[PDB]
Amino acid sequence: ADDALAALGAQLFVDPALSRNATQSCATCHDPARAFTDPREGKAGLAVSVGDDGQSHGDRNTPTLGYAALVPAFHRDANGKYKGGQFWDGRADDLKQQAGQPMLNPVEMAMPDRAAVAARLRDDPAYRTGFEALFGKGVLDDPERAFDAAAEALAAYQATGEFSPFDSKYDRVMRGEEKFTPLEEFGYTVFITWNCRLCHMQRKQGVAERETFTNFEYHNIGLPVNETAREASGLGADHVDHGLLARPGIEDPAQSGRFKVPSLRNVAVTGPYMHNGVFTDLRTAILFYNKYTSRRPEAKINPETGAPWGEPEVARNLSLAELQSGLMLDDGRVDALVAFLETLTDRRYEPLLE
Amino acid sequence: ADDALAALGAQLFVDPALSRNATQSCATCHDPARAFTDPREGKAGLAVSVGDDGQSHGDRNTPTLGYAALVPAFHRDANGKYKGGQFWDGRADDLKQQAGQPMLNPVEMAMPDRAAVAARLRDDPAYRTGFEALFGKGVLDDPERAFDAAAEALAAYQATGEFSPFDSKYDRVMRGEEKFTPLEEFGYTVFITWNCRLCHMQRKQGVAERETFTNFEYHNIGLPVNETAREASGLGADHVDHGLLARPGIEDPAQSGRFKVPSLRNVAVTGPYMHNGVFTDLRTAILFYNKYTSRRPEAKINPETGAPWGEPEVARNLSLAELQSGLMLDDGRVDALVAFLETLTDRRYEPLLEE
Amino acid sequence: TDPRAKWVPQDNDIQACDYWRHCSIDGNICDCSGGSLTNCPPGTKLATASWVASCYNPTDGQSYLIAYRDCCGYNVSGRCPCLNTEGELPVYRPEFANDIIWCFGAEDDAMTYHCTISPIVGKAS
Amino acid sequence: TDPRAKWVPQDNDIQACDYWRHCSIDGNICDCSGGSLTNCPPGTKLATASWVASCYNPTDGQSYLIAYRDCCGYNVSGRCPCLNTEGELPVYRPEFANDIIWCFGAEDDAMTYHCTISPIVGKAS
Amino acid sequence: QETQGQAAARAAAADLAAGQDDEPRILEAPAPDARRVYVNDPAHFAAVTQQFVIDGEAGRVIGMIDGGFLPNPVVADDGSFIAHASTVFSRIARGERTDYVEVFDPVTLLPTADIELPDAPRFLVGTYPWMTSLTPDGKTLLFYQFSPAPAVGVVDLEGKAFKRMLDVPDCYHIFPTAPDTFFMHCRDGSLAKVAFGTEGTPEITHTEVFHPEDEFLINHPAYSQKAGRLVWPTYTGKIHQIDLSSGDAKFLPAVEALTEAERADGWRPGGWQQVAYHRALDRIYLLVDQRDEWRHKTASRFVVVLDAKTGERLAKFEMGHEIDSINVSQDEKPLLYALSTGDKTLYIHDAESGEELRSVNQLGHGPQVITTADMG
Amino acid sequence: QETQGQAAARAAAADLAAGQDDEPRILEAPAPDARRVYVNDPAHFAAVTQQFVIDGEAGRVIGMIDGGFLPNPVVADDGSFIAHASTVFSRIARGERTDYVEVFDPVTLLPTADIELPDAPRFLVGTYPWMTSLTPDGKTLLFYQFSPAPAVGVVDLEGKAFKRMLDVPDCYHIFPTAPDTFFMHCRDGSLAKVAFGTEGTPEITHTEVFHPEDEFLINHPAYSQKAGRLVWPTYTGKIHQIDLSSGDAKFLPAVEALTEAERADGWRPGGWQQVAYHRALDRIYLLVDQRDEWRHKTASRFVVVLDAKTGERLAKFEMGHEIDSINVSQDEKPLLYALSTGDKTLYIHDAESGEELRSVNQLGHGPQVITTADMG
Ligand code: HEC
Ligand code: HEC
Ligand code: HEC
Ligand code: HEC
Ligand SMILES: [Ca+2]
Ligand SMILES: [Ca+2]
Ligand code: NA
Ligand code: NA
Ligand code: NA
Repeated sequence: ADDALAALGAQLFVDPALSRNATQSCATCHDPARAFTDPREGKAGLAVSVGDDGQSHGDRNTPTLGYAALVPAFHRDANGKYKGGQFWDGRADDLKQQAGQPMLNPVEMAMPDRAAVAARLRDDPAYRTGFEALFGKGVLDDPERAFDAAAEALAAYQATGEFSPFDSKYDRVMRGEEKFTPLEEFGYTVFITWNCRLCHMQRKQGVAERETFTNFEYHNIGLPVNETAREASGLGADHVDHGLLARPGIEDPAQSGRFKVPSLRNVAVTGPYMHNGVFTDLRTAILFYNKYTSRRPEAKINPETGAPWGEPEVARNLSLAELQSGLMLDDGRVDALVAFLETLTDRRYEPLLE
Repeated sequence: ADDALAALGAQLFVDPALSRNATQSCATCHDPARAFTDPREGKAGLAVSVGDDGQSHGDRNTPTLGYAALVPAFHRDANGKYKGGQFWDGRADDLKQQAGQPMLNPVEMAMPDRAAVAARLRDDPAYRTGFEALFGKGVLDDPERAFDAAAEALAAYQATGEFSPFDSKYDRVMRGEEKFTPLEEFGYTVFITWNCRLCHMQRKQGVAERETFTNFEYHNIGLPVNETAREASGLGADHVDHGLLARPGIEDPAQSGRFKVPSLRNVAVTGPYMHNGVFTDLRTAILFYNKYTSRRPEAKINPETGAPWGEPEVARNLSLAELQSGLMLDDGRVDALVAFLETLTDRRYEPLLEE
Repeated sequence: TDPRAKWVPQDNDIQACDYWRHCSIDGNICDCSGGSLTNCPPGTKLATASWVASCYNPTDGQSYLIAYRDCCGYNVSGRCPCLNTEGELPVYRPEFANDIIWCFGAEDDAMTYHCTISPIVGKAS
Repeated sequence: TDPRAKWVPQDNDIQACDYWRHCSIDGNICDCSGGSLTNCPPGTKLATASWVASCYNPTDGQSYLIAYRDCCGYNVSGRCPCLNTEGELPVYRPEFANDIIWCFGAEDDAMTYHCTISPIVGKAS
Repeated sequence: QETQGQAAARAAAADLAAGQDDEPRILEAPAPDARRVYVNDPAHFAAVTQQFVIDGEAGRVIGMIDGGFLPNPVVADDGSFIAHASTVFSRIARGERTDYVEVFDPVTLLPTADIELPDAPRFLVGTYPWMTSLTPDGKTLLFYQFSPAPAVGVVDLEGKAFKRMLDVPDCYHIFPTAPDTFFMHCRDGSLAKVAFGTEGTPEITHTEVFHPEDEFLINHPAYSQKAGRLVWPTYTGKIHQIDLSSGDAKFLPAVEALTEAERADGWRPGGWQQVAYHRALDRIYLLVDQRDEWRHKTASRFVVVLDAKTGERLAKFEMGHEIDSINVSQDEKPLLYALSTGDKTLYIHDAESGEELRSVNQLGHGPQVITTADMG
Repeated sequence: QETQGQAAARAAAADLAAGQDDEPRILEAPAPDARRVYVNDPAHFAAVTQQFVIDGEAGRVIGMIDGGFLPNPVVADDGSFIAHASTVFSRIARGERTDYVEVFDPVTLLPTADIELPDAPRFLVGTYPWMTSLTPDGKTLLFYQFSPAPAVGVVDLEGKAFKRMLDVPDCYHIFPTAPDTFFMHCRDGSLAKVAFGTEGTPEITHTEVFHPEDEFLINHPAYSQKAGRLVWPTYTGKIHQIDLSSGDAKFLPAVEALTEAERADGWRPGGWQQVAYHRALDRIYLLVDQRDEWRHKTASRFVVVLDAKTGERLAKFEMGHEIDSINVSQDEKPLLYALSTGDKTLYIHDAESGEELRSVNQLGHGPQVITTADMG
């Protein structure tokens, strides 16, 4: 039942038959060996992913699929803050609405239409058996029903324990099963007492039952354009990524440039960082937040380039109240934060930590 | 001795023979019928006094001799404040040093020298007996000795109860013999709570045995020139009355424009007011202080002229700390102060309060 | 100790609220913050204005006018607080009114209340 | 009452200094000046900075991280003052130090101390 | 029986057990109502002061307002705003003086106007409510100046600007009767009516004299703006009542708060705000106790309640505390507020039975002034 | 037996009876001496605060200084001047912040310098004496900044001007050793030596780590600038002594203020200013009591005295009051000062016998910090 649907999604996930030229599957870009992200080097390094055609690059970094099933459906809460959904800009309501978009996206899997997807599913006797036992006979002959069913299976697969095991060192320490090291505890303490927890914690107060280190909200943290990735994307140097404002139905100009707060689980192994993969190193990502707090000349400098960070892509709706905390992270606290964020790595990805 | 010295003084006081043309005695300008002040009208009204020549006018107002005996000899106290002496500028150390000066002053009694004064004293049989009985035989034959003795007698006369009777309504009230009206009591209370007490009470604190409503200090309250008095004096348009600085020995430029705080006793009957007799009315003297405190336009205006009070004759060393009190006297309080100051009138001058 | 009882003056301790000169004091005794009975503490500014009271001196049977002058330009001392109102009249008779901050005439326009001094200015009548 | 004795937490009165969430509070309980356990009073400004402590809850036997955040831009409330120091460390360990005015991040650069809230921000360890 | 701290502990515990989330934020004060009460703490002349906003029904502090040196609080009777006139210095209590008016939103408590008063014109005095006053329309604030001479400052709250100073005679307090008119009490025993404009000498008219020079009218009379009723006790508990509702002064018969026997036995009013007035009930409340004649500022332990029309005593309450100030809510079944400067505690009583209902302690250093809004 | 108030009454009665005059004036404080003691009142985080200048010998308040929000006091050891770094706001506790240094004359208490510190750089914290410090020549004031990062501000007192902020590592407290040199205590357990010229980056050197991570060094160590002696007790009463006199840090043998038996019986230092150091006698004084390990900020009722060189206990006093802070006079036959925050009282003891001699009460709202000049 629920097991069968997930198992069907497991098949679909690693199947290149869902791309136009059968060169890529979900797993090509969301690689289980790299916490469901993309290990492949393209024109902009690992910042953006190459699609089915071997040429086309995206404009956004491929995020982990781990723990994405814990995100609530897109909505506007009582304070008028948008929460949840999927994609960096929340343009998809949930995992089901999300699944079909990569399939039909010409810069991604590049299937021309739902009819084409159905045709490919129809070619597989194991999919005829699998789908029909769950959705009824003839399901794969209807493009709309087949496409929706495939989206359903992938969403179910993403919701299994394998995508969200909660077996990181952090989870073990919270179960009283072991202890943080001195450096790790300092990092945790810095995290909960500094500005980080205002966005990278599920709740404002109290204890979350299944913490994923994101409040699912939308924020503009003032990142600059990723030059090489933007070039590779082919979108043009006049293009502006407006984040949440890009979602159909969002018209409020205050949402321009805001992106979904990522979950920090597995963060140590899913570099490069941010919506456009501009920063290769985790420490660099942490150090970016100093630019709003530190008065030292080095804080204006991206350590990866040795040049100023760059002006924000979108110079409005910046989360200045949260970002301008009045306290700079020294190197020791940066070390501490790195060490803490490393404890959010799933058990199976601990060998990747070197 | 004590009675006799004073008695000699009494005779000298009313004797015109101590003036060049024999028209003028102490009592001409210091008239006992007007609290020892000058009732005569000159070119500047009652502001300044006319000397023995019938022409020469002084530049300063003739002050009362009542209670002048209570003033300490001129000195500088530990606080660096000059105190005491006689004259508006304290240039006389005391009553004795003062007495001789009018006798020899050509704008006043105009005797050419001491020998001339000694000659007039010599001509009177009564003085030969009076002087020699107190000072020895041949006193009047020595111009210095005689001049000194005459001053001595005159100083001793001014120290008698006649000059300082302490029988004002204020005195009777402080004895428990009678009570203040509500208006006078309010006037008293204002006097002792406002800036007045900072200068017009003997002591900084405590109670004085014989209060005369002056601390004997020197202050510049920023008064203008009395133009008709200044012109009548003939001292010139460019003349500045430097007050205490004019005393020989004083060189401190901070003393410029400072005058001795006058005793407020008998003030009601001794107009015009201030060192140059600039204000006719007692109320006007009180209102002058409001110029430093009041924000109203009327406070800039001398009510006797309808014109501004005027630029101070000496526009430095003003007692601003004491004068800038921060509180304006409303008309009710001016009325009260007038009533209080009227209680400072000696009993014998109470009839003068009507006029 | 009975706050409503008739006030009884003494002439043996200037820091106590029943000291005879303090018969219409409102605030703090200057002696308790570096001043004295009749002098302001360092750094404060002596007012020229005052409220008055006739206070009975039990040492000599005489009644004296006390002109309560404030020392100004400092936050309130907080030491030896006292409030007495012998003869104290309402604000419309301000010469006898003690809620008023009598700081007028203080140097540098000082108008904050620090403490009050209790000098004799004359005999009562 | 015995100040030097081992502090005993209770879970029955948030305005008392022995309430369990206040185990390392320094200042005043906001619930006593128009705020609440975890909210600031009107007119004040909520800080983002915090001192932290693990406070034992006697009710459920669990230890919770309380992140003490200050309400700022007002003079100190003066109601329900408290000073506890369970696990409190010297200034060179600021994350656990409570003499520090944790008003950083407050709107309008508010840095004066009014009162402190006591929200649970996680479990201990 | 369950206290607010107990109720909140219970609530917080249930939230934790149920895993209820809440966002830490700045609270809004409950909407202004009849049983809101303001307590001001002049703090025995401290350079800085505090006002406590209190829900009298719950006996809970719902907000505070910071003030400077001896500020004057006012509360709009309709509940739309609160304001004070206040004084600060550049170096705590020394240096440059700034006098200013602030208007506050009554639920956020945020300042909505900050109006500088030129030339430091405020009267610095132990706080008297009626030395700063709102016009009935709430558009104008009037403040008293004593130095260099009695004057009244006009502040346009609508336009958020200081307008002018008005020269007045030797008179005190400000009881507004209309947008352009107020009354003052004069040294000479009369009231002065001041009808003013934006420029030009105001029209100043004196009533007849209504008391002798040796009857002393207290610094804290009660004034109901909506009733136009001025309730003015003397030191002896004799009460002058002036009806200002016609726009002109009408002198009502005097009443005695204490009986002849009580007076013979040493009973006198005493404290700070010694008198309250309830408009709808037409009732007068007076702090009284047995005392020497010159202990008129000490606390009292009793309140007499009397009919304003007849002067008939309706009650004498034993307060059970050292009370300096009283006031009432202006609704039906009103609360009697009893403030102890000594205890720094507001005691909240039922005005009918005089029974103590609840209390609010820790109200600063020396709280003295109770204000309520007449919203009914 | 005759109190100062009694003696003053007699003198005043004598003046009156003798007819002696005296001008009401502003008094000068007596010349600074070894027995002058300063008591600061942080006032439990009040927006304005007070310092009390006391004659320790007479137990008399001889002056006061107003301060803003959590000011840091300093006192020049030669007695030439006192100073503080202070903080004010344009609307009591809200609005524009001004941080400033004031230098005062020590007899007139008049401010002789008012130096504005740009960009509100002061560290706002419960008062620690060594978060603001004078250089030995007294021409420079050094204040600590925690936000946005640990930094140290250089204020020129001679030129009456702020100079610059110094970038430092993750360290705390300021112990000046020369006109151009100060030491700090760092998180890593070392001391940092900071040498600053007229311009440039400071030269920062670290010592070796002198304590482990689980050994907690209190917020109020004793530092004698003239001795270059840093006396730093831990939570258990273990005392680190650092000699800084040669210009470099030399670590003296560690000493235990309490015995192992006492420690097992729960004897622990506790209070605010828990430690005092007398230079001439080379003697350490520590506030101790029986207490739980996390009651380190509570008052203590005992002082132990030990020889700094050897570590032998010389005395143990039962203080007789709840004591938060101690310090001593730096003269022969020194006074031991014991300040009680709860009683608001400075209790003055003989440091030899520990006997209470006199006390000064009514010292503000929550007095916490004692300062004395080392004049010998
Ligand atoms: C060409 C590489 C590529 C392939 C193939 C691909 N993705 Fe993605 N995925 C991305 C990129 C890039 C984004 C971010 C796009 C954006 O936010 O605009 C993304 C975003 C997502 C998200 C949202 C996660 C979050 O936290 O917002 C989910 C879920 C997801 N993909 C699942 C899938 C599934 C299921 C498939 C197979 C049908 C798939 N992806 C195929 C690269 C790929
Ligand atoms: C204003 C809310 C907010 C605060 C405060 C905040 N973050 Fe973030 N964080 C974000 C958002 C939004 C993004 C995604 C930015 C983007 O790509 O557009 C992000 C991205 C990151 C990433 C990259 C993760 C990834 O998958 O690419 C790391 C690491 C991170 N944050 C850690 C921190 C730490 C550590 C702190 C505290 C010093 C912190 N953040 C403060 C909201 C916040
Ligand atoms: C021409 C009128 C005139 C005559 C005659 C006269 N005086 Fe004067 N007297 C004055 C004036 C004018 C002053 C003020 C002068 C000054 O301050 O320089 C004065 C001042 C004084 C003072 C000082 C009082 C004070 O308060 O400072 C004394 C004493 C005095 N005269 C006594 C005498 C005696 C004694 C005689 C007789 C020898 C006398 N005077 C003759 C007009 C006169
Ligand atoms: C700063 C000291 C000072 C203060 C304060 C002061 N006075 Fe005077 N007063 C003087 C001096 C000096 C004179 C003489 C001025 C001159 O003639 O040069 C004087 C003159 C007078 C006179 C004229 C008397 C005469 O014989 O000419 C009267 C009347 C008077 N003052 C009353 C007052 C009253 C009433 C107050 C309070 C409002 C007051 N004063 C405040 C020092 C002071
Ligand atoms: Ca990434
Ligand atoms: Ca005259
Ligand atoms: Na790049
Ligand atoms: Na849109
Ligand atoms: Na003339």
